[PDB]
Amino acid sequence: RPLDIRPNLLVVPTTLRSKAKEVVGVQRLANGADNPNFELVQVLDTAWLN
Amino acid sequence: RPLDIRPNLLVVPTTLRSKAKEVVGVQRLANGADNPNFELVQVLDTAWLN
Amino acid sequence: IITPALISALKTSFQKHFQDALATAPSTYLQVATVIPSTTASNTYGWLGQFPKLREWIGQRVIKDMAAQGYQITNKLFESTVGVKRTDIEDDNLGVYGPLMQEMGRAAGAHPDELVFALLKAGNANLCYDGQNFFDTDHPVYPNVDGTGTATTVSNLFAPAADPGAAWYLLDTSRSLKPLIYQERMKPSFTSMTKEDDEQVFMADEYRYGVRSRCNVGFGFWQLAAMSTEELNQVNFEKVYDAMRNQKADGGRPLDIRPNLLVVPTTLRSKAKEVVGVQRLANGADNPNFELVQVLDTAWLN
Amino acid sequence: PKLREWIGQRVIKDMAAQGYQITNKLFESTVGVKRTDIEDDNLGVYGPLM
Amino acid sequence: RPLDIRPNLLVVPTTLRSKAKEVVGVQRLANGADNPNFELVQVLDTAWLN
Repeated sequence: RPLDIRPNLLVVPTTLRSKAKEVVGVQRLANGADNPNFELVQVLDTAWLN
Repeated sequence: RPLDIRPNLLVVPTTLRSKAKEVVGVQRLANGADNPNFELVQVLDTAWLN
Repeated sequence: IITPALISALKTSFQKHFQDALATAPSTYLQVATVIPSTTASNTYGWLGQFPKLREWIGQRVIKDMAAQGYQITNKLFESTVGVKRTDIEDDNLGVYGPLMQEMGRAAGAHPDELVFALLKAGNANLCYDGQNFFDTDHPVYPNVDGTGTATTVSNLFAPAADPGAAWYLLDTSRSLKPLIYQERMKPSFTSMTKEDDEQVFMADEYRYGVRSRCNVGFGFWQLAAMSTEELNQVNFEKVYDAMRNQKADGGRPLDIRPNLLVVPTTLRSKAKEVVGVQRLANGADNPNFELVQVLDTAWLN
Repeated sequence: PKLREWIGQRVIKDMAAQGYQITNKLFESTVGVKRTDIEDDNLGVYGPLM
Repeated sequence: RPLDIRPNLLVVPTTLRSKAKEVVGVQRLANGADNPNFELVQVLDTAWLN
Protein backbone atom coordinates (compact mmCIF):
# COMPACT_ATOMS: atom_id res chain seq x y z
CA ARG A 1 0.00 0.00 0.00
CA PRO A 2 1.61 3.33 -0.99
CA LEU A 3 2.65 5.63 1.86
CA ASP A 4 1.99 8.84 -0.13
CA ILE A 5 5.53 10.13 0.33
CA ARG A 6 6.15 13.73 -0.77
CA PRO A 7 9.88 14.47 -1.14
CA ASN A 8 10.46 18.10 -0.17
CA LEU A 9 14.14 19.07 -0.46
CA LEU A 10 17.37 17.62 -1.85
CA VAL A 11 20.61 18.24 0.06
CA VAL A 12 23.92 18.55 -1.79
CA PRO A 13 27.31 19.94 -0.75
CA THR A 14 28.31 23.40 -1.91
CA THR A 15 30.32 21.65 -4.64
CA LEU A 16 27.17 20.47 -6.46
CA ARG A 17 25.26 23.76 -6.35
CA SER A 18 25.65 24.10 -10.13
CA LYS A 19 24.11 20.66 -10.69
CA ALA A 20 21.32 21.47 -8.23
CA LYS A 21 20.64 24.66 -10.19
CA GLU A 22 20.60 22.83 -13.52
CA VAL A 23 18.22 20.14 -12.25
CA VAL A 24 16.04 22.60 -10.30
CA GLY A 25 15.88 26.38 -10.10
CA VAL A 26 16.62 27.19 -13.76
CA GLN A 27 14.49 27.11 -16.90
CA ARG A 28 17.21 25.53 -19.08
CA LEU A 29 17.80 21.80 -19.34
CA ALA A 30 20.99 20.23 -20.66
CA ASN A 31 19.36 19.97 -24.09
CA GLY A 32 17.84 23.43 -23.60
CA ALA A 33 14.15 22.52 -23.21
CA ASP A 34 11.88 23.74 -20.44
CA ASN A 35 12.32 21.86 -17.19
CA PRO A 36 9.63 19.40 -16.05
CA ASN A 37 10.90 19.71 -12.45
CA PHE A 38 11.31 23.48 -12.03
CA GLU A 39 11.00 24.63 -8.41
CA LEU A 40 9.88 21.11 -7.50
CA VAL A 41 12.14 20.99 -4.42
CA GLN A 42 13.81 23.60 -2.21
CA VAL A 43 17.57 23.05 -2.40
CA LEU A 44 19.59 23.79 0.75
CA ASP A 45 23.31 24.19 0.10
CA THR A 46 25.56 23.86 3.14
CA ALA A 47 29.26 23.93 4.00
CA TRP A 48 28.94 21.19 6.64
CA LEU A 49 28.90 18.62 3.81
CA ASN A 50 32.11 19.99 2.24
CA ARG B 1 30.29 61.64 -36.64
CA PRO B 2 28.20 58.81 -35.13
CA LEU B 3 24.61 59.73 -34.28
CA ASP B 4 24.26 57.40 -31.25
CA ILE B 5 21.11 55.73 -32.56
CA ARG B 6 19.12 53.56 -30.14
CA PRO B 7 17.06 50.84 -31.87
CA ASN B 8 14.03 50.61 -29.58
CA LEU B 9 11.33 48.27 -30.91
CA LEU B 10 11.03 45.37 -33.34
CA VAL B 11 7.89 44.85 -35.44
CA VAL B 12 7.17 41.43 -36.95
CA PRO B 13 4.26 39.93 -38.88
CA THR B 14 1.66 37.91 -37.00
CA THR B 15 2.99 34.76 -38.69
CA LEU B 16 6.43 35.15 -37.04
CA ARG B 17 5.54 36.72 -33.68
CA SER B 18 6.09 33.38 -31.92
CA LYS B 19 9.43 32.91 -33.67
CA ALA B 20 10.53 36.40 -32.62
CA LYS B 21 9.38 35.72 -29.04
CA GLU B 22 11.25 32.41 -28.77
CA VAL B 23 14.40 33.65 -30.52
CA VAL B 24 14.40 36.98 -28.65
CA GLY B 25 12.66 37.72 -25.35
CA VAL B 26 13.54 34.47 -23.55
CA GLN B 27 16.79 33.98 -21.63
CA ARG B 28 16.74 30.22 -22.35
CA LEU B 29 17.70 29.10 -25.85
CA ALA B 30 16.87 25.89 -27.69
CA ASN B 31 20.32 24.39 -27.08
CA GLY B 32 20.50 25.66 -23.49
CA ALA B 33 22.54 28.86 -23.79
CA ASP B 34 21.91 32.32 -22.38
CA ASN B 35 20.39 34.75 -24.88
CA PRO B 36 22.07 38.20 -24.78
CA ASN B 37 18.95 39.84 -26.29
CA PHE B 38 16.47 39.51 -23.41
CA GLU B 39 14.12 42.51 -23.18
CA LEU B 40 16.51 44.44 -25.41
CA VAL B 41 13.61 45.74 -27.53
CA GLN B 42 9.85 46.08 -27.08
CA VAL B 43 8.01 43.89 -29.59
CA LEU B 44 4.83 45.41 -31.07
CA ASP B 45 2.35 42.81 -32.30
CA THR B 46 0.09 44.02 -35.11
CA ALA B 47 -2.38 42.30 -37.43
CA TRP B 48 -2.02 44.78 -40.31
CA LEU B 49 1.23 43.18 -41.57
CA ASN B 50 -0.56 39.95 -42.56
CA ILE C 1 0.68 91.98 -37.82
CA ILE C 2 4.05 91.05 -36.28
CA THR C 3 4.80 92.70 -32.94
CA PRO C 4 7.40 92.25 -30.18
CA ALA C 5 4.82 90.36 -28.12
CA LEU C 6 4.96 87.47 -30.59
CA ILE C 7 8.76 87.60 -30.44
CA SER C 8 8.71 87.38 -26.64
CA ALA C 9 6.20 84.52 -26.71
CA LEU C 10 8.37 82.62 -29.20
CA LYS C 11 11.41 83.25 -27.00
CA THR C 12 9.58 81.82 -23.98
CA SER C 13 8.44 78.79 -25.98
CA PHE C 14 11.97 78.10 -27.25
CA GLN C 15 13.35 78.53 -23.73
CA LYS C 16 10.87 75.93 -22.50
CA HIS C 17 11.84 73.59 -25.35
CA PHE C 18 15.55 73.99 -24.59
CA GLN C 19 15.04 73.41 -20.87
CA ASP C 20 12.96 70.29 -21.53
CA ALA C 21 15.59 68.95 -23.93
CA LEU C 22 18.39 69.61 -21.44
CA ALA C 23 16.50 67.95 -18.58
CA THR C 24 16.16 64.65 -20.47
CA ALA C 25 19.70 64.81 -21.88
CA PRO C 26 21.54 61.51 -21.24
CA SER C 27 24.91 61.76 -19.50
CA THR C 28 27.56 59.12 -20.18
CA TYR C 29 30.93 60.87 -19.97
CA LEU C 30 30.73 60.90 -16.16
CA GLN C 31 31.29 57.13 -16.17
CA VAL C 32 34.91 57.39 -17.36
CA ALA C 33 35.69 61.05 -16.68
CA THR C 34 36.07 63.52 -13.82
CA VAL C 35 34.76 67.09 -13.82
CA ILE C 36 37.00 69.78 -12.32
CA PRO C 37 35.46 73.27 -12.53
CA SER C 38 37.88 76.14 -13.07
CA THR C 39 37.89 79.89 -12.47
CA THR C 40 40.85 81.06 -14.59
CA ALA C 41 42.42 80.66 -18.03
CA SER C 42 43.45 77.01 -17.58
CA ASN C 43 44.51 74.37 -15.05
CA THR C 44 47.98 73.01 -14.31
CA TYR C 45 48.26 69.28 -13.56
CA GLY C 46 51.84 68.35 -12.74
CA TRP C 47 51.03 66.27 -9.67
CA LEU C 48 49.51 63.41 -11.68
CA GLY C 49 51.44 60.14 -11.60
CA GLN C 50 52.24 60.65 -7.93
CA PHE C 51 50.75 57.77 -5.93
CA PRO C 52 50.14 58.89 -2.32
CA LYS C 53 50.97 56.12 0.14
CA LEU C 54 51.64 55.78 3.87
CA ARG C 55 55.17 55.96 5.24
CA GLU C 56 56.79 54.90 8.50
CA TRP C 57 58.41 57.08 11.17
CA ILE C 58 61.97 55.81 10.70
CA GLY C 59 63.06 59.45 10.84
CA GLN C 60 62.43 62.76 9.09
CA ARG C 61 59.00 62.79 7.47
CA VAL C 62 59.29 62.46 3.69
CA ILE C 63 57.53 65.14 1.62
CA LYS C 64 57.44 65.22 -2.18
CA ASP C 65 58.16 68.33 -4.26
CA MET C 66 56.36 67.80 -7.56
CA ALA C 67 57.84 69.35 -10.69
CA ALA C 68 56.55 72.78 -11.70
CA GLN C 69 55.67 71.48 -15.18
CA GLY C 70 51.96 71.21 -15.94
CA TYR C 71 49.57 69.57 -18.37
CA GLN C 72 48.41 72.88 -19.92
CA ILE C 73 44.86 71.80 -20.73
CA THR C 74 44.17 75.02 -22.71
CA ASN C 75 40.38 74.96 -22.58
CA LYS C 76 38.36 75.87 -25.69
CA LEU C 77 34.80 76.83 -26.70
CA PHE C 78 31.95 75.56 -28.88
CA GLU C 79 28.60 76.70 -30.24
CA SER C 80 25.97 75.81 -32.82
CA THR C 81 23.55 78.11 -34.64
CA VAL C 82 20.35 77.52 -36.63
CA GLY C 83 18.13 79.63 -38.87
CA VAL C 84 14.48 80.31 -39.67
CA LYS C 85 14.43 81.86 -43.21
CA ARG C 86 11.85 84.38 -41.92
CA THR C 87 9.42 82.79 -44.42
CA ASP C 88 7.28 80.20 -42.62
CA ILE C 89 6.36 82.64 -39.84
CA GLU C 90 3.91 84.26 -42.25
CA ASP C 91 2.62 80.77 -43.08
CA ASP C 92 2.36 80.15 -39.31
CA ASN C 93 4.09 76.77 -39.73
CA LEU C 94 5.39 76.89 -36.16
CA GLY C 95 4.91 73.17 -35.53
CA VAL C 96 8.52 72.82 -36.70
CA TYR C 97 11.29 74.45 -34.60
CA GLY C 98 10.23 72.31 -31.62
CA PRO C 99 11.98 69.06 -32.52
CA LEU C 100 14.80 71.04 -34.15
CA MET C 101 15.75 72.80 -30.92
CA GLN C 102 15.08 69.64 -28.90
CA GLU C 103 17.61 67.79 -31.05
CA MET C 104 20.01 70.73 -30.76
CA GLY C 105 19.78 70.55 -26.97
CA ARG C 106 20.27 66.79 -26.95
CA ALA C 107 23.34 67.15 -29.17
CA ALA C 108 24.69 69.87 -26.88
CA GLY C 109 24.24 67.52 -23.93
CA ALA C 110 25.96 64.66 -25.75
CA HIS C 111 28.84 66.82 -27.05
CA PRO C 112 31.11 66.31 -23.99
CA ASP C 113 30.79 62.53 -24.29
CA GLU C 114 31.49 62.68 -28.03
CA LEU C 115 34.61 64.80 -27.55
CA VAL C 116 35.88 62.71 -24.62
CA PHE C 117 35.52 59.43 -26.49
CA ALA C 118 36.96 60.89 -29.70
CA LEU C 119 40.03 61.96 -27.73
CA LEU C 120 40.20 58.52 -26.10
CA LYS C 121 40.11 56.77 -29.48
CA ALA C 122 43.09 58.91 -30.58
CA GLY C 123 45.18 58.16 -27.50
CA ASN C 124 48.08 56.90 -29.61
CA ALA C 125 48.30 60.34 -31.27
CA ASN C 126 48.20 62.34 -28.01
CA LEU C 127 50.78 62.79 -25.25
CA CYS C 128 50.08 62.90 -21.51
CA TYR C 129 51.67 65.08 -18.83
CA ASP C 130 54.98 63.19 -18.68
CA GLY C 131 55.57 63.86 -22.39
CA GLN C 132 54.74 60.38 -23.71
CA ASN C 133 51.72 58.89 -25.46
CA PHE C 134 48.86 57.88 -23.17
CA PHE C 135 48.91 54.34 -24.62
CA ASP C 136 52.59 53.56 -25.21
CA THR C 137 54.82 50.49 -25.07
CA ASP C 138 57.81 52.17 -23.35
CA HIS C 139 56.34 54.10 -20.44
CA PRO C 140 59.07 55.01 -17.92
CA VAL C 141 59.08 53.78 -14.31
CA TYR C 142 62.24 54.14 -12.25
CA PRO C 143 63.40 51.54 -9.69
CA ASN C 144 63.84 54.26 -7.04
CA VAL C 145 61.51 56.93 -5.71
CA ASP C 146 64.07 59.68 -6.34
CA GLY C 147 64.25 58.56 -9.97
CA THR C 148 67.75 57.12 -10.43
CA GLY C 149 69.10 53.98 -12.06
CA THR C 150 68.22 52.06 -15.19
CA ALA C 151 64.57 52.40 -16.17
CA THR C 152 62.23 49.51 -16.95
CA THR C 153 59.82 48.93 -19.82
CA VAL C 154 56.09 48.79 -19.03
CA SER C 155 53.57 48.45 -21.87
CA ASN C 156 49.89 49.41 -21.91
CA LEU C 157 49.45 49.19 -25.71
CA PHE C 158 49.02 45.73 -27.25
CA ALA C 159 48.91 45.28 -31.03
CA PRO C 160 48.98 42.26 -33.34
CA ALA C 161 51.83 41.34 -35.66
CA ALA C 162 49.60 41.88 -38.71
CA ASP C 163 45.96 42.06 -39.78
CA PRO C 164 44.99 44.81 -37.31
CA GLY C 165 41.57 44.46 -35.72
CA ALA C 166 39.17 46.60 -33.74
CA ALA C 167 40.51 48.67 -30.84
CA TRP C 168 39.07 48.11 -27.36
CA TYR C 169 39.99 49.71 -24.04
CA LEU C 170 40.14 48.53 -20.42
CA LEU C 171 39.66 51.31 -17.87
CA ASP C 172 39.43 51.71 -14.09
CA THR C 173 36.96 53.89 -12.20
CA SER C 174 37.31 52.70 -8.59
CA ARG C 175 40.04 55.29 -8.02
CA SER C 176 39.04 58.82 -7.07
CA LEU C 177 40.38 60.29 -10.34
CA LYS C 178 39.28 58.71 -13.61
CA PRO C 179 41.77 58.38 -16.49
CA LEU C 180 40.19 61.38 -18.25
CA ILE C 181 39.33 64.86 -16.99
CA TYR C 182 36.56 66.96 -18.56
CA GLN C 183 36.92 70.67 -17.83
CA GLU C 184 33.82 72.88 -17.73
CA ARG C 185 34.41 76.64 -17.64
CA MET C 186 30.96 77.97 -18.60
CA LYS C 187 27.65 76.14 -18.71
CA PRO C 188 26.28 76.19 -22.28
CA SER C 189 23.89 79.07 -22.90
CA PHE C 190 21.48 80.05 -25.67
CA THR C 191 21.87 83.31 -27.59
CA SER C 192 18.84 84.51 -29.57
CA MET C 193 18.14 87.64 -31.59
CA THR C 194 15.01 88.54 -33.53
CA LYS C 195 15.00 92.32 -34.02
CA GLU C 196 13.70 93.69 -37.31
CA ASP C 197 16.55 96.24 -37.54
CA ASP C 198 19.62 94.10 -36.81
CA GLU C 199 22.16 92.15 -38.83
CA GLN C 200 21.25 89.12 -40.97
CA VAL C 201 17.57 90.08 -40.66
CA PHE C 202 18.06 92.78 -43.28
CA MET C 203 21.08 91.09 -44.90
CA ALA C 204 20.23 87.73 -46.44
CA ASP C 205 17.57 86.11 -44.25
CA GLU C 206 18.34 84.02 -41.15
CA TYR C 207 16.97 84.62 -37.65
CA ARG C 208 20.00 83.26 -35.82
CA TYR C 209 19.51 80.97 -32.80
CA GLY C 210 22.83 80.06 -31.21
CA VAL C 211 23.96 78.00 -28.22
CA ARG C 212 27.39 78.68 -26.74
CA SER C 213 29.59 76.62 -24.42
CA ARG C 214 33.13 76.41 -23.07
CA CYS C 215 34.65 73.03 -22.20
CA ASN C 216 37.68 70.84 -22.84
CA VAL C 217 38.94 67.37 -21.95
CA GLY C 218 42.38 66.23 -20.82
CA PHE C 219 44.08 63.01 -19.83
CA GLY C 220 44.66 61.75 -16.30
CA PHE C 221 47.41 59.28 -15.40
CA TRP C 222 48.00 56.42 -17.83
CA GLN C 223 48.46 53.70 -15.20
CA LEU C 224 44.74 52.82 -15.42
CA ALA C 225 43.78 53.05 -19.10
CA ALA C 226 45.03 50.52 -21.64
CA MET C 227 44.58 49.80 -25.34
CA SER C 228 44.48 46.50 -27.20
CA THR C 229 43.85 46.28 -30.95
CA GLU C 230 44.18 42.48 -31.06
CA GLU C 231 41.23 40.15 -31.54
CA LEU C 232 38.89 40.11 -28.54
CA ASN C 233 39.36 36.59 -27.18
CA GLN C 234 39.14 34.98 -23.75
CA VAL C 235 42.86 34.14 -23.71
CA ASN C 236 43.81 37.64 -24.88
CA PHE C 237 41.50 39.25 -22.33
CA GLU C 238 42.96 37.11 -19.54
CA LYS C 239 46.49 38.00 -20.65
CA VAL C 240 45.70 41.72 -20.66
CA TYR C 241 43.98 41.54 -17.27
CA ASP C 242 46.71 39.56 -15.50
CA ALA C 243 49.37 41.81 -17.05
CA MET C 244 47.53 44.91 -15.81
CA ARG C 245 47.10 43.51 -12.29
CA ASN C 246 50.87 42.81 -12.11
CA GLN C 247 51.98 46.44 -12.53
CA LYS C 248 54.22 47.93 -9.83
CA ALA C 249 55.20 51.57 -9.41
CA ASP C 250 58.70 52.79 -8.56
CA GLY C 251 60.10 50.68 -5.73
CA GLY C 252 58.45 47.41 -6.75
CA ARG C 253 55.25 47.98 -4.75
CA PRO C 254 52.03 46.83 -6.49
CA LEU C 255 49.31 49.47 -6.67
CA ASP C 256 46.40 46.99 -6.37
CA ILE C 257 44.67 48.16 -9.54
CA ARG C 258 41.07 47.05 -10.13
CA PRO C 259 40.21 47.10 -13.86
CA ASN C 260 36.53 48.02 -13.69
CA LEU C 261 34.98 48.49 -17.15
CA LEU C 262 35.68 47.48 -20.74
CA VAL C 263 34.83 49.66 -23.76
CA VAL C 264 34.46 48.23 -27.26
CA PRO C 265 33.25 49.59 -30.61
CA THR C 266 29.63 49.10 -31.61
CA THR C 267 30.73 46.68 -34.35
CA LEU C 268 32.17 44.25 -31.77
CA ARG C 269 29.71 44.70 -28.89
CA SER C 270 27.94 41.44 -29.74
CA LYS C 271 31.25 39.55 -29.89
CA ALA C 272 32.30 41.03 -26.54
CA LYS C 273 28.95 40.04 -25.01
CA GLU C 274 29.04 36.47 -26.33
CA VAL C 275 32.71 35.95 -25.43
CA VAL C 276 32.23 37.50 -21.96
CA GLY C 277 28.87 37.57 -20.20
CA VAL C 278 27.43 34.15 -21.10
CA GLN C 279 27.34 31.29 -18.60
CA ARG C 280 27.87 28.47 -21.11
CA LEU C 281 31.18 28.53 -22.97
CA ALA C 282 31.68 27.40 -26.56
CA ASN C 283 31.87 23.80 -25.29
CA GLY C 284 31.39 23.54 -21.53
CA ALA C 285 30.28 26.02 -18.87
CA ASP C 286 31.48 28.38 -16.12
CA ASN C 287 33.05 31.17 -18.14
CA PRO C 288 35.52 32.74 -15.65
CA ASN C 289 34.69 36.28 -16.81
CA PHE C 290 31.03 36.57 -15.81
CA GLU C 291 30.04 40.09 -14.71
CA LEU C 292 33.73 40.77 -14.05
CA VAL C 293 33.48 44.15 -15.83
CA GLN C 294 30.61 46.46 -16.77
CA VAL C 295 30.47 46.90 -20.54
CA LEU C 296 29.82 50.52 -21.57
CA ASP C 297 28.23 50.62 -25.01
CA THR C 298 29.03 53.78 -26.97
CA ALA C 299 28.56 54.86 -30.58
CA TRP C 300 31.36 57.46 -30.46
CA LEU C 301 33.94 54.75 -31.27
CA ASN C 302 32.46 54.03 -34.72
CA PRO D 1 21.54 69.89 -35.53
CA LYS D 2 24.67 69.34 -33.45
CA LEU D 3 26.97 71.38 -31.24
CA ARG D 4 29.69 72.81 -33.47
CA GLU D 5 33.30 73.66 -32.66
CA TRP D 6 34.76 77.15 -32.99
CA ILE D 7 37.35 77.71 -35.71
CA GLY D 8 37.01 81.50 -35.82
CA GLN D 9 33.87 81.10 -37.91
CA ARG D 10 30.08 80.72 -37.72
CA VAL D 11 27.85 77.99 -39.15
CA ILE D 12 24.14 78.58 -39.76
CA LYS D 13 21.60 75.80 -40.27
CA ASP D 14 22.26 73.78 -43.42
CA MET D 15 19.00 72.46 -44.87
CA ALA D 16 16.64 74.88 -46.62
CA ALA D 17 14.56 75.38 -49.76
CA GLN D 18 12.99 71.92 -49.78
CA GLY D 19 9.72 70.19 -48.99
CA TYR D 20 7.90 66.88 -48.86
CA GLN D 21 4.40 67.58 -50.27
CA ILE D 22 2.42 65.30 -47.98
CA THR D 23 -0.79 66.16 -49.88
CA ASN D 24 -3.29 65.17 -47.21
CA LYS D 25 -6.33 63.18 -48.35
CA LEU D 26 -9.85 62.38 -47.15
CA PHE D 27 -11.79 59.23 -46.26
CA GLU D 28 -15.43 58.37 -45.65
CA SER D 29 -17.88 55.52 -45.12
CA THR D 30 -21.65 55.08 -45.16
CA VAL D 31 -24.23 52.52 -44.01
CA GLY D 32 -27.94 51.95 -44.55
CA VAL D 33 -31.05 50.86 -42.68
CA LYS D 34 -33.46 49.64 -45.46
CA ARG D 35 -36.39 51.49 -43.73
CA THR D 36 -38.14 48.15 -43.05
CA ASP D 37 -37.14 47.00 -39.55
CA ILE D 38 -38.26 50.34 -38.07
CA GLU D 39 -41.89 49.23 -38.41
CA ASP D 40 -41.05 45.85 -36.85
CA ASP D 41 -39.37 47.67 -33.93
CA ASN D 42 -36.23 45.55 -34.38
CA LEU D 43 -34.05 48.42 -33.15
CA GLY D 44 -31.64 45.99 -31.50
CA VAL D 45 -29.64 46.15 -34.73
CA TYR D 46 -27.57 49.30 -35.41
CA GLY D 47 -26.11 49.44 -31.90
CA PRO D 48 -23.17 47.13 -32.51
CA LEU D 49 -23.18 48.35 -36.13
CA MET D 50 -22.41 51.93 -35.11
CA ARG E 1 41.84 13.58 18.19
CA PRO E 2 41.57 16.22 15.43
CA LEU E 3 39.58 19.43 15.05
CA ASP E 4 37.21 20.46 12.25
CA ILE E 5 39.66 21.65 9.61
CA ARG E 6 37.52 23.11 6.81
CA PRO E 7 39.67 24.91 4.20
CA ASN E 8 37.38 27.73 3.03
CA LEU E 9 39.32 30.02 0.67
CA LEU E 10 42.45 29.83 -1.46
CA VAL E 11 44.79 32.72 -2.32
CA VAL E 12 47.11 32.91 -5.33
CA PRO E 13 49.35 35.59 -6.86
CA THR E 14 47.94 37.25 -9.96
CA THR E 15 50.41 35.26 -12.09
CA LEU E 16 48.74 31.99 -11.00
CA ARG E 17 45.07 33.02 -11.17
CA SER E 18 44.72 31.41 -14.61
CA LYS E 19 45.96 28.07 -13.25
CA ALA E 20 43.74 28.44 -10.19
CA LYS E 21 40.71 28.88 -12.45
CA GLU E 22 41.83 25.96 -14.63
CA VAL E 23 42.11 23.56 -11.69
CA VAL E 24 38.86 24.84 -10.15
CA GLY E 25 36.22 26.29 -12.47
CA VAL E 26 35.93 23.73 -15.28
CA GLN E 27 33.39 20.92 -14.97
CA ARG E 28 34.06 18.56 -17.89
CA LEU E 29 37.57 17.25 -18.55
CA ALA E 30 38.88 15.83 -21.83
CA ASN E 31 37.57 12.37 -20.93
CA GLY E 32 34.14 13.74 -20.02
CA ALA E 33 33.94 13.47 -16.22
CA ASP E 34 32.87 16.15 -13.76
CA ASN E 35 35.53 17.75 -11.58
CA PRO E 36 34.88 17.11 -7.85
CA ASN E 37 36.58 20.39 -6.86
CA PHE E 38 34.19 22.87 -8.48
CA GLU E 39 33.33 25.76 -6.15
CA LEU E 40 35.05 23.93 -3.30
CA VAL E 41 36.80 27.13 -2.14
CA GLN E 42 36.26 30.87 -2.59
CA VAL E 43 39.05 32.20 -4.79
CA LEU E 44 40.45 35.57 -3.66
CA ASP E 45 42.91 37.17 -6.07
CA THR E 46 45.23 39.79 -4.59
CA ALA E 47 47.95 42.03 -6.02
CA TRP E 48 49.75 42.60 -2.70
CA LEU E 49 51.44 39.19 -3.12
CA ASN E 50 53.04 40.13 -6.46
